[PDB]
Amino acid sequence: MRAKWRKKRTRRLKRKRRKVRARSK
Amino acid sequence: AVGKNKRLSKGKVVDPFTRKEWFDIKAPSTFENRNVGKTLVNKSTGLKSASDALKGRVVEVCLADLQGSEDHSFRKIKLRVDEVQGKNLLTNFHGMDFTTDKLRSMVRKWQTLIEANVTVKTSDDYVLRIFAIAFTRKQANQVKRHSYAQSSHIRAIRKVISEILTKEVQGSTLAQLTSKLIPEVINKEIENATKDIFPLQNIHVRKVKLLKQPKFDVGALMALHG
Amino acid sequence: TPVTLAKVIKVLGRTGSRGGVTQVRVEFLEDTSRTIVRNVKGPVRENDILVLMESEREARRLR
Amino acid sequence: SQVFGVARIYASFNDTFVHVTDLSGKETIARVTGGMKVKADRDESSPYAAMLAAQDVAAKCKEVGITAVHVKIRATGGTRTKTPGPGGQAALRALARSGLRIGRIEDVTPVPSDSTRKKGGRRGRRL
Amino acid sequence: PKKRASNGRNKKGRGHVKPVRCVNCSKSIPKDKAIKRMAIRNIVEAAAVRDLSEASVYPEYALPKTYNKLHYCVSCAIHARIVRVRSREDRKNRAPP
RNA sequence: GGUGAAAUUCUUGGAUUUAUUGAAGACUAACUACUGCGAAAGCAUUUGCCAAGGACGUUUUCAUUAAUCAAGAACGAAAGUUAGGGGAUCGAAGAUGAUCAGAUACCGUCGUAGUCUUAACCAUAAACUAUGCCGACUAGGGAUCGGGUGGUGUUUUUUUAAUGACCCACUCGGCACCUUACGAGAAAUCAAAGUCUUUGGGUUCUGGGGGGAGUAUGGUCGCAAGGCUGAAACUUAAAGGAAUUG
RNA sequence: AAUUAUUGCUCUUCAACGAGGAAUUCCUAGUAAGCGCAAGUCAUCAGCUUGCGUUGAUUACGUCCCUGCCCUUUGUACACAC
RNA sequence: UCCGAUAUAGCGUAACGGCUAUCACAUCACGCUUUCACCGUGGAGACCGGGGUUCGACUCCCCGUAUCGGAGCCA
Repeated sequence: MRAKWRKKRTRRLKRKRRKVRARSK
Repeated sequence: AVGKNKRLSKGKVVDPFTRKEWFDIKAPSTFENRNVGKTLVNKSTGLKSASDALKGRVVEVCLADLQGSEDHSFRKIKLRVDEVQGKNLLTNFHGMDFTTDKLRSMVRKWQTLIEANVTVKTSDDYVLRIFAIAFTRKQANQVKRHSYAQSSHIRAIRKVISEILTKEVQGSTLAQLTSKLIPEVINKEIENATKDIFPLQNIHVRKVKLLKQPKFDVGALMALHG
Repeated sequence: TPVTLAKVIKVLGRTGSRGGVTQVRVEFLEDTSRTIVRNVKGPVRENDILVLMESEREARRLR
Repeated sequence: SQVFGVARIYASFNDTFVHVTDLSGKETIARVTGGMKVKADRDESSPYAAMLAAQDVAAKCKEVGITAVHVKIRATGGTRTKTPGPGGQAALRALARSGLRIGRIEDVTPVPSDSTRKKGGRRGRRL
Repeated sequence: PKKRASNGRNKKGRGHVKPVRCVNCSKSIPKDKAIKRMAIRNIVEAAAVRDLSEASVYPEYALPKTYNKLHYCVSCAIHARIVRVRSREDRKNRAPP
């Protein structure tokens, strides 16, 4: 529900897509 | 709560009041009633020297008790034991204080509180911190309800009060200054100077505290107790 | 044994959490013109005389 | 004509302290708390427990030589509630009956000039 | 929708109020939004003045009182049989009872 | 000691408590307000120094030098980051005692980072009055803050004066408040959210049903955390606002 | 038709119960309480019920303290309505 | 080998030689809540073992049992 934790959840996934992508470039 | 202690000794009877002796506190000469109270201490044993443990006690007593009359009812006075001999141990001035309920009565809203302190020393090498408190008052025939001060009267009032306290201490060593607070004469002087700035009711000055002392001067103390 | 006979002039009303205490403005029989309020347990009418072991306990008033 | 002590009644919540000392305050007489007279671990601050504790202080005063007392009522103070506990009044109430003479009742609750911080967090104590 | 014109508080022209702590739960609350109530009772109590005065040296000297100012948060104030709730019309009333 | 009740915990090695001191760091109570200052964030102990600011008074001076603003720039709560100092309280994390069917939550006791400071980043907030700035006009009323004007007014100096504080009247500027609706609005409400179909005073920014989505990608800034800019595919007939009765 | 005695009568047998703990029911005047009678169900069987009469107190003449319910205010993202 | 310490309901725990021994938890029942939790009311459960002292031992002395700590070793 809470938009505070969907912002937090997305930010933690921003880290993952940014860290898994560094393995290529 | 009674049967709750689990362990009383980390490792694993004689009544003490029969071993104690009673004295009587003597107030300085600048007080109406020399009789103050009564204390306790063990006998002067071969190692403890119970006269020594009784040397530095500090007792606080109301000024109404010392002066008899109940006008000076709040006015807490602290007396410090300086010399003991012949079971009439002698005490000297140690500081004056206000009762909490008196201080809280004066502080009411819709009026300005003014405070002022100085660190002026006396002629007998005593060092004190005089505190002064005052409250703005609503002049007669006033309509508005608060009557605050304009934050420049306060600076002028605080400058006037600080100047008065320093001058009124230099020259008064211990005795006349103690006999200056008892008859409430300093505050009457404060009102006279500040009556041209702002009304300022309730100029009961404040508590006073000692900071440091010179050499004992045993003869000076004996000059008070006759 | 100080015993005071006091005669009531007014029944203020019931009081207490469970409504078992009555408030009464009661005058003293002797030394008239000095009165007191006293909690009363049982039923009382106007101009009834009471017995006291304390004369000047002022019961609290709900006002 | 009177031997005067200082009551120094400290009645916080969860307990109540009453212990009379000498005028100088360095020699104490018969310190008994509210948790010494009842075994509940919950009625330590109760008015009944303080009533029993006050009588013991007053009783032991007679055999020592204290016939009058100066009352100094105290709350926890500091950053805590600063209000007297439930047993503060009963302790003062009870010792008057034993025969001690009262004088110069005064509140000695320590009050700060906006001191450090109060425990509980920003959102208080959630209940 | 807006429920109050002041909306909780007395902040018009400050922007910040330097909050104080509640007395029951110790919750942060701005000073203006606080619900300050003053409690000034006698030290002993209203009905106990005999037993202290009956056994009192310095007869009827002052019988002094205790002064302290209490701050509650809105949650603690409502729960404590205080300003609890008023109807929509009576919410506008500001005068004390 | 703590709690609704407890327990973890400290205690005959003297805990809690009382008294006399000493140290450290933080904070600035009560006074404290429908009160003040600041562009906002914000700012509450005394004093000294430095520079700054509004309003008022003005028969002083200049003379249209102005309003709003892409780009660009200064400041920017808390949290967070880098490096020293400090590190008392409280205390994300963590450890424990409970409660619970479970409780890595609420509650209790500890407790690092942090909380304070110096130098440097960050550039965010329900950063809200959810109400851009400037200008003019439209109903009354009292209160208050600052400045000014007048009154043989009151009080105190040396009865007396100039003063200081008050009282009355007026005026400028300000934080606000009360009543009403010619007026507005969907209403709640609003002296502006009024002078808008009888539609045009000047100007900047932003929105175009709801999700996907402030997401993906590309730039740019940042030590990092992240900030700014910012879709499409796809999916849907409702989401949403204010009030009424239950 | 009575055997797990339908009930009535006689004799003998003569058990807990020494006034009842935490709780909880009913009750304001002929009311409570004591006592019995008629009817109901019945071929037989009242320790039940519906009514009736005899004797017949104390304590209130109030309160919202506990419990239950009603009204108002209040919040709502419920309307098949917690 | 010596010295010292420990040994009570299903768990923990304290003992005055004038009592086959209190408690909180676990349960037996009855309670109070729409219901589930908290809370209340009366029991059953116990002294490591064996001897001696004693008008009267859980409790005072001796031995053994199991555990723990510290000390020393010419068959």
